[PDB]
Amino acid sequence: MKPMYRSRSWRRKYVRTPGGRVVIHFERKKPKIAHCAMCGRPLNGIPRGRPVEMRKLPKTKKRPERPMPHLCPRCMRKVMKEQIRAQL
Amino acid sequence: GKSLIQQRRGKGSPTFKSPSHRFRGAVKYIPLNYTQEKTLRGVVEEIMHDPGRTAPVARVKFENGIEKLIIAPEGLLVGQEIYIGPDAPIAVGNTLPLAKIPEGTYVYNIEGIPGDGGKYVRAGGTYALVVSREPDKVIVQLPSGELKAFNPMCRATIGVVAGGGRLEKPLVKAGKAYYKYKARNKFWPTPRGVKMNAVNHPFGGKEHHPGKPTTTSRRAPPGRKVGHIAARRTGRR
Amino acid sequence: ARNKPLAKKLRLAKALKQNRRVPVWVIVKTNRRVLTHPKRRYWRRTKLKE
Amino acid sequence: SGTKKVGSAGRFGARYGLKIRRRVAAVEAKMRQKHTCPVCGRKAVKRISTGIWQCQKCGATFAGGAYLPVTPAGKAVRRITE
Amino acid sequence: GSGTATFGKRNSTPTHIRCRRCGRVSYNVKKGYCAACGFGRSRRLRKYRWSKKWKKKKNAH
Amino acid sequence: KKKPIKGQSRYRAKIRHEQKKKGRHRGPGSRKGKKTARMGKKELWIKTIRALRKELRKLKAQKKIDRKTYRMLYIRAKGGQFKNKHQLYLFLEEHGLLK
RNA sequence: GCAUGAAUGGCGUAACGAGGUCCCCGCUGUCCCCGGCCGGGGCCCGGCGAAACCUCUGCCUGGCGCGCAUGCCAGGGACC
RNA sequence: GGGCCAGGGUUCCACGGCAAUGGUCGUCAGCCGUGGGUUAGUCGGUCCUAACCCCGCCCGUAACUCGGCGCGGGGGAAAGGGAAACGGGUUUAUAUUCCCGUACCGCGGGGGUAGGUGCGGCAACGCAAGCCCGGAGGGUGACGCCUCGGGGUAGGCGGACCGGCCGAUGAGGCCGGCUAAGCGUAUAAGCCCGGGGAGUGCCGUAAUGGCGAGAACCGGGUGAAAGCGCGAAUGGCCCCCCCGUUAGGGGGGUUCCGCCGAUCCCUGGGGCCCGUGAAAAGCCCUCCGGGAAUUCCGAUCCCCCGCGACCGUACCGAGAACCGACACAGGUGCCCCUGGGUGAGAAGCCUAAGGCGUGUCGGGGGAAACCCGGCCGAGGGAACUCGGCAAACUGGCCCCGUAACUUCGGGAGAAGGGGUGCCUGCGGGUGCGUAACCCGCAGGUCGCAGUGACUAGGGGGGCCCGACUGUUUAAUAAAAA
RNA sequence: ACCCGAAACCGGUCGAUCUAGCCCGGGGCAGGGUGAAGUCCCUCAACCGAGGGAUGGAGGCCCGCUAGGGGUGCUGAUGUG
Ligand SMILES: [Zn+2]
Ligand SMILES: [Zn+2]
Ligand SMILES: [Zn+2]
Repeated sequence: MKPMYRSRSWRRKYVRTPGGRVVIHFERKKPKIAHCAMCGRPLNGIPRGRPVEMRKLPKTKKRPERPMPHLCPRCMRKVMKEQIRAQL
Repeated sequence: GKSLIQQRRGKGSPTFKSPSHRFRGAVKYIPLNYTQEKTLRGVVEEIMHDPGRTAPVARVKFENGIEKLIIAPEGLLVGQEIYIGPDAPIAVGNTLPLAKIPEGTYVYNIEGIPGDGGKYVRAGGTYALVVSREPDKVIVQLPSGELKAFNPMCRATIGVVAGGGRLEKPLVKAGKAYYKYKARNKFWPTPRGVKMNAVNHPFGGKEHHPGKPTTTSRRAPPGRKVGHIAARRTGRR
Repeated sequence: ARNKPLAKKLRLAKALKQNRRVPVWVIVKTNRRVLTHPKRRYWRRTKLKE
Repeated sequence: SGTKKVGSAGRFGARYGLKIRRRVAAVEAKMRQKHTCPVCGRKAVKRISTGIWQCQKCGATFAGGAYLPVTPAGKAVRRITE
Repeated sequence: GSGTATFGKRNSTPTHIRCRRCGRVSYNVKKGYCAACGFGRSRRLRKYRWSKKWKKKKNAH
Repeated sequence: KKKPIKGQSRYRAKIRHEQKKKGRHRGPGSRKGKKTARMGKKELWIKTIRALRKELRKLKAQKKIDRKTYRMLYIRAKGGQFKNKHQLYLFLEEHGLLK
């Protein structure tokens, strides 16, 4: 294989073609799941994908429909409560 | 003759240069104009391990929006609030001018002159003791045991540097020493002048003994100051 | 070798075009005086300057 | 877990000397215990890095000594400052 | 070692390549200057009176 | 023409496999690797403990044992008292914990 | 103690070593004492086809001699 | 053997040839002559930044093409980050580039629609969920070493069935029985969200473990590699028939079950650091201000249309295409990949595929002596020699057994002893299994020899030195240095 | 200064594709053994305790013609290779 494909950042898969040939398919690894900005636990409603896969989706299919989608529900509720109590 | 390791170090070659790109950054105080006459409150975001510091570092975000790196004192807690200024309370992790620090207190990261950013008591596990306070100077006992006078406006942090007791455990392995010294690019392993050649060291020779007394004068030229330099005495007392 | 810059490729092209024998009509015109030129090359023995 | 003397230093076999092995075993035995959390008061504190400790229950992260969460100097300064 | 087996490791990047100014294959590619005419290190040509190559170029020696 | 491939036959291998299944070609003089190499340790323990846990859960579901007995047998199985569920059932029969 | 000796360290030391050294069981062609067999060269035939080196030459005994001579003296022997 | 860097630069292909080259010959060739051959929006450069480098100002120098801190600018990876294509076919030589089929990405335009002005869930969340300019925040890009569980796929094995070959038109063996991107589709672990309210404690893992700071237990949300459907049987593969003077034309099938299973992918635990294992471009989301919009504005949603620049692309990739003066037993590159049996094994041996007979001078021969490499040797067993140099003994696995000393970890596989094949039949572990792997028992029997080839330690006791692993005189010293 | 020959000295430049050191970014090491910390279980007794059985995978650990790296002895072949 090429030296560029000898790197382990590529995923190698052996695939049999309909014509009976054996070929190697190379793919790039997916990014890891998003994490909360305050506690670091995994988030929900945000699909994992490379930039092309992310741009293949509409806006509402990438983040949950609730305030502060960058925080997990516990942190979001906590921040809302602190803001409300600070206002009074 | 040939050069010594100390002579070759002064030329700044990559064999002797510090790898100051894998470190977290310099640890200096915020500029003195913010601290003078005003007290700033910050929150500790994270505590990390600086590759070469011998002490953990911490990130502090201040209310004015400035993010800074500080030397974490022992017992510093993530998410806690700290204060810097003349009106700061006397607690671990708070920075105050030396005039407002009561006698008998443990301090670290003391500015040599007001506003330099901190120069003294920065290694892990070290602290200094405030001895006396005067309108013109403040006396502190340093880790080396010397009593030093500082300007009353010099800033210091209350507490003890985290990471003490590091020398309690032996290094055991040459591999452990290799990793420890490679982390900061210190010359390791080290050779011996007696086993060097005569062309290389003042002590070099076929017989592995120093041909002259090992106490060298303070007035010796470069390339000669080896062994015990300007030693007041030698041996075990 | 697989990846080549254009300028180096053009220089190699010039060398390849240079490497050829003297025309028979040139030999006839010169009356067996001009038989060869100093730019003849064998790819495995005499190497290029670049 | 069944060794008379070597303890944690049993991985070294018959190397590095009696004094070094004893010191390593003692330091590691004292370090790898569970320590009381300054926040939640429960024995769930483990060393994350050199001088950094974290509680496994409430997640509190703090800075301490190289091999112990609290050193004598830290205890003295905490007592002085109250 | 140090001989025939050593000479087999000459398959890396060449030290010198062609120079755009003087036309000779003397351009230090890694450092970025010409060892013959000084291109990339000086605006003026690299001429030394102990050297006879520039005179040889025009048969002036 | 394209000549057909002369494949390698496995008739003798199949015959030997059948004999080994019956019990032949298995003596101490036919072994080259260590006993643990032939039947490793962590995998054997995993198989045994998973079988024991599955059997205990099956018994609890069928209600042949109570919750306290299930807990005690779970602790014993983790401790390694039983080398197989035959020994587990022997223990149950001996102590009369099965209803 | 010609002329050891305490961090140019003294003594001891488990484990370790292609380090030097002595002994024991076992083993053997190391040896007594060498003999068979195999493959490749060597050898012959058909081809390609050099180099190191070369004052000219080229037999001995006893001698003279710059003191150990193919070449000189007296003898001996010798077909190519 | 297959693929492909650096380096080489036409050595690649066809035709026509043997004056020279090729360790011999040659009708052959990496040789000579004559004609050809490298086709990209998707592959790589081009973009980002790392170590680092350069230019301008400034300072020093008699001075500079010389030395230098700080400010401003730029560069810097063909194996780091990084938009988008995969089958079949075609040529003597190119193909992810040409032709056919089916797609994707970026920019711009046209027609609709969602939204501007909309809903379902207690919630986690499900949703097409307004346009343009500027800014901020979060996430991703973005990372070490050791180790284990779970899911999956290549590949392999056994059986049934349909064609073909071999075999005796017996038994049996062998061959073919294939499925790309793209599009649609969802669960596992992990993490959450409602209900619930425990301890003379319950729950769970391979293991560590979790619980009033909220456990068992009942529901749900989000979330990978894969599988499945279209693509796709008009394609590829195998077989059969008619025409066969050249040239061609048609007919059949391409289906299931079970087991093993990766060093190839996905996903979670745990452990270690006096060692902490990159940055930026880019992309997604949210939030702030500002602007246009009502017989109007307008998409991240659907349909259609147009455009997409420059350079590399042949070939070897090495016991003849690179470096070493060579068709050099070296080095670069073994840099990436591996069917069946025996076997712990990527060991040795045999063998399938693929390749080769070019690690290129041939012929003769009891055709010797002698040399190099190998096998055997009666009786003795180191008497050889500076010295057991060399050679020889032992050898795998199972079960008994194991000393002085000791830093209590070791020494240790100490030492030493017994067994090992084949056949017949039972028992056990995990398992739904009479699938697969592994562990025992009884009996019969053959040889000089049963780890029968291959693979495969000889051992013990004193003394000196250095604690150990490690390093060294590349090319006479590997050591106590 | 009849002609040739030195080891050496001095100036300015050229080299880290060999090799030495260090920095940034990457690729690799079949199979087997031993069994440290840690986490435990069971039995008999109970004033002491004694015995047995697991799990766990650490090591500049061990065997190893895996790959790769090194170069002890034969002072072996070769030594106009
Ligand atoms: Zn959160
Ligand atoms: Zn806590
Ligand atoms: Zn130039």
